[PDB]
Amino acid sequence: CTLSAEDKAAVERSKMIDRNLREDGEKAAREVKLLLLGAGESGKSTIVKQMKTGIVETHFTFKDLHFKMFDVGGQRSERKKWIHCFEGVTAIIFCVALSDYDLVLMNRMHESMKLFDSICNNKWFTDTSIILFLNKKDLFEEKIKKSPLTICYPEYAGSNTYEEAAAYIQCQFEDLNKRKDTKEIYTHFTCATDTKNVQFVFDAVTDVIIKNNLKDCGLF
Amino acid sequence: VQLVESGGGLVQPGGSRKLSCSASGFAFSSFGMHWVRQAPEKGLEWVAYISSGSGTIYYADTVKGRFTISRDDPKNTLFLQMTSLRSEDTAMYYCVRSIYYYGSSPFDFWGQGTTLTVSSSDIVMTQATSSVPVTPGESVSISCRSSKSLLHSNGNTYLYWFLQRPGQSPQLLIYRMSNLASGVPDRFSGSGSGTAFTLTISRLEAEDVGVYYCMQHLEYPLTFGAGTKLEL
Amino acid sequence: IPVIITAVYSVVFVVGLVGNSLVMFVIIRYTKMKTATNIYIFNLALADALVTTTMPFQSTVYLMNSWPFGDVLCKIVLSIDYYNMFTSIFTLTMMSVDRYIAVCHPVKALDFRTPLKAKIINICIWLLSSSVGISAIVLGGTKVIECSLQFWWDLFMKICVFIFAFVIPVLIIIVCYTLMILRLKSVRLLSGSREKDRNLRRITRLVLVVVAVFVVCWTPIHIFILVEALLSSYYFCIALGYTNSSLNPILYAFLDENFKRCF
Amino acid sequence: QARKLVEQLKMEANIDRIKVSKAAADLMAYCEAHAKEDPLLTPVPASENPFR
Amino acid sequence: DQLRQEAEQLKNQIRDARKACADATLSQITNNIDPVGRIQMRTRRTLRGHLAKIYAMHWGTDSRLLVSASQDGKLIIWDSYTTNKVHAIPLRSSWVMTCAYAPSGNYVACGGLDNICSIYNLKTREGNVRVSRELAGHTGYLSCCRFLDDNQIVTSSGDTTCALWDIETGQQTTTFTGHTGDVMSLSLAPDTRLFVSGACDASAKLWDVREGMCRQTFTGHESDINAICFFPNGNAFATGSDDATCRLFDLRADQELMTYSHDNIICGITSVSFSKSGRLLLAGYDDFNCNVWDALKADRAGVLAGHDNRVSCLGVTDDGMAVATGSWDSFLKIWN
Ligand SMILES: CN(C(=O)Cc1ccc(Cl)c(Cl)c1)[C@@H]1CCCC[C@H]1N1CCCC1
Repeated sequence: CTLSAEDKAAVERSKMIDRNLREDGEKAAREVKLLLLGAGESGKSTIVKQMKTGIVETHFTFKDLHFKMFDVGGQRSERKKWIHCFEGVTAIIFCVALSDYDLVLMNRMHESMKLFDSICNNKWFTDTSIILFLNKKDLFEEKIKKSPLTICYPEYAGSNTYEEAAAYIQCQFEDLNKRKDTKEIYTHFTCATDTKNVQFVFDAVTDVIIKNNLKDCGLF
Repeated sequence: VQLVESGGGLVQPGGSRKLSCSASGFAFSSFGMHWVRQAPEKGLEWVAYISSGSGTIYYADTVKGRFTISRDDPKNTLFLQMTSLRSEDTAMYYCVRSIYYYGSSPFDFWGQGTTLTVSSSDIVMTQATSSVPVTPGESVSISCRSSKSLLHSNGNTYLYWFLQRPGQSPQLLIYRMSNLASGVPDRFSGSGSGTAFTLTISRLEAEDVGVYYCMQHLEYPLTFGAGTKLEL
Repeated sequence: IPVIITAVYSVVFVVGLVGNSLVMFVIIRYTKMKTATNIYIFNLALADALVTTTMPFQSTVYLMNSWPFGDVLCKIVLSIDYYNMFTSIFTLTMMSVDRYIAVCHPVKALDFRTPLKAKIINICIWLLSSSVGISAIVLGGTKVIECSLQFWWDLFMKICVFIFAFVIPVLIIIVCYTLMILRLKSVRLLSGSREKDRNLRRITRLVLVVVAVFVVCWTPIHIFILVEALLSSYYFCIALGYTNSSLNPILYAFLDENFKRCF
Repeated sequence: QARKLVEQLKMEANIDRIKVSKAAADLMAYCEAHAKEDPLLTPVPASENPFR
Repeated sequence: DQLRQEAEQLKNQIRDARKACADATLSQITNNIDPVGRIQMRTRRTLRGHLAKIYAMHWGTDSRLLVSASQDGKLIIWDSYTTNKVHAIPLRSSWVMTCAYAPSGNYVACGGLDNICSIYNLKTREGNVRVSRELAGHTGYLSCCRFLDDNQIVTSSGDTTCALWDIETGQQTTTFTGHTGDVMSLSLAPDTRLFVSGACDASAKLWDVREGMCRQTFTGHESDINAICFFPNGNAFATGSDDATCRLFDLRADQELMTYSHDNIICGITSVSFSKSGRLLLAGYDDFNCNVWDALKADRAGVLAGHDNRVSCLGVTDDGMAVATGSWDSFLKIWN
């Protein structure tokens, strides 16, 4: 074996470490990583609360699937220098408050729109699916009754009803998906008193997993 | 870190007994473990070895096929089952921890020892000196000879020095010639050239008086050396 | 006619050997052996290469109409032929089951479709085929001299081979692939716009091509075996089986998403 | 904020500097005086290579 | 108003002094000697076991053990000679972009998106590696960390700030605040009396550890500086930036001397390192391979091709025996 007893025992220790590392890395491959993004007033404290310094990590489970959410809103530094850490990620959960179409911090809805445009067309997320949440739909319904949507979009030219306005906002957000041939956007309307977003995230992640292992199997 | 041994006692010849050592104070699962025995009046003699995860089990040719070593990692315990106890198996047994990686210090901690009395290719390590008369404050050199060269291809010289004080378990001073252990005073020094080794003490107090043993870890069965008593 | 069929045999043997060797080289050098798909592809290619290696012996037997190799070579050749055929068929079935589990049960496939589990699956497949080969080598004697199994027992062996090499694997492959295609149809990303529909149709075309190749290249020889139990046609049918074994890697590599992306 | 930047700029300005030729010669001399002890510059024989 | 004009005048004065000090160019002086013919380093060792992108590696002072940080929350200590894992430390937060090896060898340090520098004691009375200190005083992500000694460590963060801590108490004894962009790299001097730090504002600031204030500022880049390294002499340093350019700044001359760039390379540089003599400048580019430049002639001496993704980290031994390159493909490679 051209090795000493001590060297052979060191090799054995390295093999045990290798076994533990393989077990750990196979345990981490069955977990779903979701990157949570949004604006300050977009609303993601409710989303984190419902489906349950430095960055925050949330762990939960749903239908024998383990989900990790990475809330990185606290990192008030250059996003270009730490976003590539999330390059390999199952999905991006993007929260937007659709009730702030008239709010001003520069409209808040516009700030969310440019943030979504920057994140969706990022070079590191050229194929990462996005789960779009539009929060505070009751507040938007109350607001649209009095104040028209034309405050944010002068070229709206549509009915001043909650359904049409919400559909227009969703279409405006989804139109930012440049090259919509490799990635999907799973838009969803939520509320504070509404527990169905976990199932929506689960379905989107299931579709993402099916696509991922279709690529893995070489069928695509 | 402590290793408390249990078992022993008076056993009729031809019987069987199980020695159990409980480890408390360190990460037991990451340490290989040894059973090393000492006759009631003679020096140390290695008995058994079990690796981390029980992936490697060795016995001495004096006991191979008759002894069985094992470890309970979740319960943090080491076992040695002894079957067909001869009359030459009466001794005090020490359980020793030893971890093997680069720069490690094996045989660092020794157990308290459990006694066991039964009613009535190897590398030979030679310690010619015996009952050396010494006085405090002087410098004493203890010599040692090996039947085979302990120096290896990688450059290590697997020569270990142990000090056994009267009424106490042996303790590690040098875990490879010229490698001083942890918690050992700087006076102790080790040197060697091939098969001849020397442990030097530039100044000695009354505490470092006892039997000095030499062990080889080049290849199994890990032959010890005869004692070198120091008299005050 | 004998010259044409012999040239066909040489062509299919050469093509199968070259394609199988290229497939193992690509799965070993061009890309890493990660994921279960690469391991399954490599094992199937190895089995098909074994079949292509034992084909020229059958070609020479047809050419000379006698067995000159003797019993010592006959035993090992027959055993390795059965071994290679069963390994290839079982590997194809296991790949079909792997794809079905990947698509229709994704949460379970997260903790099932690890490369290690693929290794144990392949080892079990090769061990079962080795058991079949041992059962053949026990009775694989020799007694114009024709090499065959020496022992109504031959009828039972033929029926067992037909049931365990054509019927069950074809049924499993068809069921798994049909369920997989239905689930893909139900998927939002696959059944979307024109490009997504085109991708779904391409996947369906690939699956149908695989199943049709297997069925159309394995049915006639088994039909001949069952009919004669209850000389040019026999060798043509066995050549069709050899063509199945040889061209399975060709379609598996040339019509692979990973291979197309790499090349 | 402006005062701190002005003070820092003033401190940086009142710094002694040497000619670029002198610093270039210093780097050149350092590179020449340690060329023998540089395994990456010229590969060592496999006998003395710990990685082989 | 008047303060801005005074600052502009001071900047013009500094530029004029630097221009006056530009007696010649290092390229002109180095044109009179033979360059390195062709550096050819093969992969002597390949360390595998990381199951994510490797973001930082650091050699030991004995230059046999090396620590490596990866995004699977793993800090692996490798025996480079025999390719075995001495230790595998699991990190509390898997988002780590830096790792350091103590010069004594008893400690390692790591940090990242948790804004904390964690110190792990390698040599315990037990058989494990445990975290000793959690230095948490930064407001941004930790980009680098370097042990001054067993009890002093300097960390640069993304809050445009460096700090010098006391590991015994955990309180940052000194704070270095002069940067406008996020600090991305660190490099201790050979005598460990002062250091350099490059930031996202295309500026490299040399700070003095003892006094605690910025000593010099260098500006020659166009984009963020992702990597900085100190020349073995200690009177120069090299910065690798996002415009596919390395720049050699001097200390006493206070101006850039050489610009390592090529029209064939348009990708950023993630790491830089120097040979023992300082003749070779090794830079880990984004084009999946490292480049070895003749630091005196700005000639690309060689390419360390062999990685299948971006080369994030890259180091050189203290005896100059080997060059370790980590990469996003989860494999470390020792070259010689
Ligand atoms: C024909 N056959 C044999 O095992 C007999 C036999 C073998 C070798 C030689 Cl050289 C000769 Cl003459 C005869 C098997 C079993 C029936 C169907 C498939 C056949 N093969 C299995 C893979 C492809 C061909």
